[PDB]
Amino acid sequence: PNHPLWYTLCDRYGLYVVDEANIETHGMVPMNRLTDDPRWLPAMSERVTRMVQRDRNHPSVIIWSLGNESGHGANHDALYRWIKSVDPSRPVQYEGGGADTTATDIICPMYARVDEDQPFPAVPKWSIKKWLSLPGETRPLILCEYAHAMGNSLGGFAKYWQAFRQYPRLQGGFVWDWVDQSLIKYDENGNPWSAYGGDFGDTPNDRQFCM
Amino acid sequence: VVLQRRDWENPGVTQLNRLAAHPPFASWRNSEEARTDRPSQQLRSLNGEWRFAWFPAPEAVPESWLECDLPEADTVVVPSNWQMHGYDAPIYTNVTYPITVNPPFVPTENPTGCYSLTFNVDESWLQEGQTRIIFDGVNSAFHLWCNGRWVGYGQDSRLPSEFDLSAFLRAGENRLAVMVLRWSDGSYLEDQDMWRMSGIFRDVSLLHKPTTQISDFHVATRFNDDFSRAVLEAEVQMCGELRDYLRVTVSLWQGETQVASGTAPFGGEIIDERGGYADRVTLRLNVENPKLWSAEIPNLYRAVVELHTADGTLIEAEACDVGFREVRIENGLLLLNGKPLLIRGVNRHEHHPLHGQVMDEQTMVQDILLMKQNNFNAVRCSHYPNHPLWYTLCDRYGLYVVDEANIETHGMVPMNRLTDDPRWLPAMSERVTRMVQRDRNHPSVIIWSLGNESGHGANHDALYRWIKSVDPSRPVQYEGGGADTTATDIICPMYARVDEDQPFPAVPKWSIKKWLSLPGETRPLILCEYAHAMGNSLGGFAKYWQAFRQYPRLQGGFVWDWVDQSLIKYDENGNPWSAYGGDFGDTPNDRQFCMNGLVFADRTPHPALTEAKHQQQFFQFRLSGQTIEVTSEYLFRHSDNELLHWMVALDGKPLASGEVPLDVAPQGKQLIELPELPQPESAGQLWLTVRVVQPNATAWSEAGHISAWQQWRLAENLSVTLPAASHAIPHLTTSEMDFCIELGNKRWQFNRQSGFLSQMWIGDKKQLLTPLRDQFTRAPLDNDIGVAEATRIDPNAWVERWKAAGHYQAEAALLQCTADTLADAVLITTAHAWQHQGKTLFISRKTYRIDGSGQMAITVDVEVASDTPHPARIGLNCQLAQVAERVNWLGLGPQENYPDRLTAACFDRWDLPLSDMYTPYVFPSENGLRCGTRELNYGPHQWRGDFQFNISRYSQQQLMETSHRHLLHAEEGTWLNIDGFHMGIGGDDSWSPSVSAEFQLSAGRYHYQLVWCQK
Amino acid sequence: VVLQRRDWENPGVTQLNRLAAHPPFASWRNSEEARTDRPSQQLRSLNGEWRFAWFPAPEAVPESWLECDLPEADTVVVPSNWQMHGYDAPIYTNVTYPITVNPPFVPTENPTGCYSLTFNVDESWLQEGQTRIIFDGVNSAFHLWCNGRWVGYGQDSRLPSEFDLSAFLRAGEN
Ligand SMILES: O=C1O[C@H](CO)[C@H](O)[C@H](O)[C@H]1O
Ligand SMILES: [Mg+2]
Ligand SMILES: [Mg+2]
Ligand SMILES: [Mg+2]
Ligand SMILES: [Mg+2]
Ligand code: NA
Ligand code: NA
Ligand code: NA
Ligand code: NA
Ligand code: NA
Ligand code: NA
Repeated sequence: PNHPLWYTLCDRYGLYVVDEANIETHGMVPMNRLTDDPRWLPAMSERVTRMVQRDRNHPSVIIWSLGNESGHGANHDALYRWIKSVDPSRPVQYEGGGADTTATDIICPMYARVDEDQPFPAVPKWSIKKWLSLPGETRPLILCEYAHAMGNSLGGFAKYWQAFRQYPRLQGGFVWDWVDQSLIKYDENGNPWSAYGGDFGDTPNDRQFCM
Repeated sequence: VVLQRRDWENPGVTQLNRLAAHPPFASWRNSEEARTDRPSQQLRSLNGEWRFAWFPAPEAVPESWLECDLPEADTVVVPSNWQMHGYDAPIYTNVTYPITVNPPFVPTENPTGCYSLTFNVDESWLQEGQTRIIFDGVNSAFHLWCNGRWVGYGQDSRLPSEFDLSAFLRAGENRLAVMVLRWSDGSYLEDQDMWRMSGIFRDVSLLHKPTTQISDFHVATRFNDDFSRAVLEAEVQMCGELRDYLRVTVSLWQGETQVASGTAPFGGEIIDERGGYADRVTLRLNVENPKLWSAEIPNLYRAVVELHTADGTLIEAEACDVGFREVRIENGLLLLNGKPLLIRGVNRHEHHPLHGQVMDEQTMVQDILLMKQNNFNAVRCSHYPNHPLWYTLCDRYGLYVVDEANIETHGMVPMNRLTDDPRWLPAMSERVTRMVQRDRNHPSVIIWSLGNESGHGANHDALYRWIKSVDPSRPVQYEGGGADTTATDIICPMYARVDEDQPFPAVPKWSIKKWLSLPGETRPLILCEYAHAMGNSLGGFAKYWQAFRQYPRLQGGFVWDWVDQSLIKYDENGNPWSAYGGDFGDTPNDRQFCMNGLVFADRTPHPALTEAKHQQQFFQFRLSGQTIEVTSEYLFRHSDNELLHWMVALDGKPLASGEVPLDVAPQGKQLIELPELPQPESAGQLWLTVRVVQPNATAWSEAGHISAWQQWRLAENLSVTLPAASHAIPHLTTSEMDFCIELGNKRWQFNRQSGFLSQMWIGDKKQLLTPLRDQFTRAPLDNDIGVAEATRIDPNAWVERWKAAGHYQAEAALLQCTADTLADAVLITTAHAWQHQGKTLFISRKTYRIDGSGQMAITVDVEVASDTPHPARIGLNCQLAQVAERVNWLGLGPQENYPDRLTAACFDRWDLPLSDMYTPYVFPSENGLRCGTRELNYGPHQWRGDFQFNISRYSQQQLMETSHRHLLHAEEGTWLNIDGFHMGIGGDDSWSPSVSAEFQLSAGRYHYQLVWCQK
Repeated sequence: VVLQRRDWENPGVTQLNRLAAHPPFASWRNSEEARTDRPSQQLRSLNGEWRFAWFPAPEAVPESWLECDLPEADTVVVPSNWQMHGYDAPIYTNVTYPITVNPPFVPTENPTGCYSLTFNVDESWLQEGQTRIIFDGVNSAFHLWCNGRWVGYGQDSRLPSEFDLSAFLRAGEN
């Protein structure tokens, strides 16, 4: 959840908002180790419930999200259902555990390609055009993340938009991401420079992947 | 720290340092011992003699108790509820919380139970591995100290709390200190309609496990379409150091025969982008033609889970019983192994009249046997997870179980105040999740329940979904918020009636037949509670069963309930008596509303049990001519322990009998042709009685067990022959005060002031202590009283309406009293009016005809004002001077039966001791009635007609004036109530009018006739 | 008690004495100001200069700090991240946790920021009603004291934690 003013500004300027719970357990092995554990259901619940209690009157918020990169656990299903019961006015999405689980109203993959399948075991990223028409699938598809804008990037961005326009159920996506997470440091002369991972003696680190 | 944090007034803290929940463990170190389910040396019972001190609050607990035994402490047996040892009072309240409703706070005065044990721990237990303590049941919260050092905290009175003691214990003597709080924030989730007690009331144990251990295992069975093939899937989780040489073997056993086995190293399949569970393994075993588990045939296998090294050294083994069965809902029907269930259920609390809420195997087995013997196949754990042994017994004996979370918030306003609150989601979640974690491997558990009477909140929906995700093998039900919410797979109302709607705002109780077909509704309907068996009850039970059999999607229900929650107290002479709410000085309380059982607290049956047994029979009968058609309602078993016996009797006199083997497939039919019947020249009604008898003993029944019965009327021969012509004629004498009639040594006296038969003589012995008078009232049944809370009086209740109309105070006014002499008899004609405040309620017109054979023919015609509430009965009563040993009748029996509860009763000649004609309901009321009676014999007296009767040492007046059965005193002689007509007893619930219209005495004009003579 | 319970190494304790969550409040006492979304006198910002001291672990925090300003403390702007003031290093890691994966435990060396502020309250607030404090964002957990008395505890770095200060406030400087 963002600084409260963000939602006010989005209400007044006009932007659609996906409001997302502060739950990411990416470093766990496997990713759902905590989210499938009932001992962690109380801690997770508060991150979801208190967001909804805070932000439910904002028109700019059109979709709730259960968090990010926390696999798919039973706690996700429980909290999906909580939100659906408390606030029928907004769909609930969540990408974890393969982007199309029982914890999401929207097929919401990250970096699924337009035509090319990525058949990873357990959590495949199908071509977005293929994904829609998988046996029994009826849901809209909106990428929670796509077109990774790291440095000299956005190659093939036009491919997504052509597909988005041609396929009714391909309803767009969210670019990753808006702003370089660089920090300012100063050299011997006091002149500013842009710093990334590792530049503060921080180790282990992931270098420029923050930008 | 403990006192400062007040963890018992914080629903955010339900535990501190508590270990994860899991299925029952024993840490066997020998594979064979796991296979055979023999006691494990690694699982130590700490049950027995503990030290105990009571305190008014945790603030009153002395510090020295943490390190040293208190001299003022006593030595008591554990497990126990401290109320049962007399330390304070057990409280009976239904809805209203026993504490002020101020969540999450509890009273400053909070009864505290200080438990301690000094005990030895062996050397070997601390050299290696993990030693944990397990508290199966502590009511309602507790802190734990080991050797003076604080260990942890626990809540939820009905699930085990476990703590690691490895770093706390020492070789030699150790001391545990357990501070048990009666009230906690947990109490807000424990508002069940039952005795409010506290203490360490379930087992305490030590369990030693290796550091490298089996920490969890789940067993699933899936099938093909015709159940001829199965896969057993066993997920195994470990704790400790993962090593490449580690292996798990899961073996499956049918007795001594290994049917399947699989071995694998640790490492599950990839589940997401980060990989899989390195600390888990899933074994899949193929099983051909598995023996399937049901309540009908509880086939069990044994699964053994071995943690071992590659080279073959056993580290440890865990094990469970496995029942191969599938539970699913399909096309609106609850299916078991592909077949639609008919739930013959009962709700059962954990209650013992001496030990309170402490359970034992003997009581558990007694209950199961009595249940199965009375045609029950299912139990609901009202309203909490049970003692772990209960599930083992239900697995092995064969009962379908609804396992229910320990969540009830009935006293909240509104009911969902806590359950719709996300602050209470954590505490609720633990009560659901930890139950599923514990009980998921039991085949007997077929349905999960989210609790009871907590309204419908978003927390229910969240937890409904959690269970569906974690365990797809079992439907989830929950009744709160109108019985058909989004948090339930089954329409599961409580006390919804068969035909009658009860359209309460927001939470209506529709007719069950109507409920199924509401626009858009597709789910099965099984009542979580029905036919409230409080005192003289179960009227209309047959109506439910007729509906269940007719409607595919009406799949039965659970009766409320199994056993009266009465407690033993002792009088001045040390004699035990049955007590209820308020008898312990507990106030406020809800009196007798804790006694709703089909059986008494000591497991003696109430009469209603036989009605249940009859209606729940597994064989159905039809008669056409001389053909009996037997239909089996079993889904799986053939009738391979069943013989059908038949008998034809003429007014109780045996004329022909026989026996035929039953060979009926499940759901099949068998036709039995009756042989040529002799034609009785004597007058009277021929009756056919059939019974299904089990010739062979079983685990649950004796040889000769009767499981089903039915009766039909056959040919009747009406009497057209004249009675032997008399020549003696009775002699009438008229005085100012009396009409006197004499014949031989017999005298009849009619009081001319009252217009009643005031006395009869046989020789010099008077026959009456009170005159023969009309009676239109009964000592109110619990159903007539119609209260569920002691504070709430319902003006609509039958007793309130009868009282307000003046029924109990109505005075007989003489309208007519005349005497006439006939050619062979004397005729007395009488008329009376019963009035209240100038309103004529009833008019009774009678003739008494006394003929030369000494028979007194009584003809009664009654008018009942159409605007007065319908009377409880229309009959006569008198106090006979005689006490006699036996009561002999030709009518429905042998047990107590009422108009809306007489299907179990059979027409025959019955002979019982007098005391059996009284039913000792703990709260006294009208009782012991027998209907459809044509002849009654008692001492020198015989009554003939078509009537209902009761006979006993207790007057209706004494019964209505006495609150407890032990306070009843036998009156002089014998009170006889003989009714032409008696109102139904009802019982669809016990807190509103529940007698169906067809059983109300509403006709306005009634006719009955009796003959009184000397035998 | 605070150091003994280790609430920051227990997922069963995510808060102590925290008020219920709710939509944005301002408690306007004038309907027209509520309509036009004008500043409310009942909603006060405590943003600005606070006193701050950095410690390597919570065990290193002196008891004296509960009632007395540490002579070694600096004046800093709040809101802020203390890495941006240079007290310790910000860490950029993608997937791998910045701490050893050992739930629910965290490193013994756990950087601790000790913030304080002395402030006065309108006399009318001391007379009636309920004064609460609102922390819109504290990363990642915190205990709170008011006038040397423990108030409560909160977790989740991205939602407001709110506590009732009514029974803690005094006349003059708090
Ligand atoms: O509604 C109910 O009926 C019963 C009445 O005795 C008892 O209170 C049960 O616990 C409750 O579920
Ligand atoms: Mg608590
Ligand atoms: Mg209740
Ligand atoms: Mg019958
Ligand atoms: Mg914590
Ligand atoms: Na589109
Ligand atoms: Na990145
Ligand atoms: Na049915
Ligand atoms: Na009851
Ligand atoms: Na047979
Ligand atoms: Na009575």
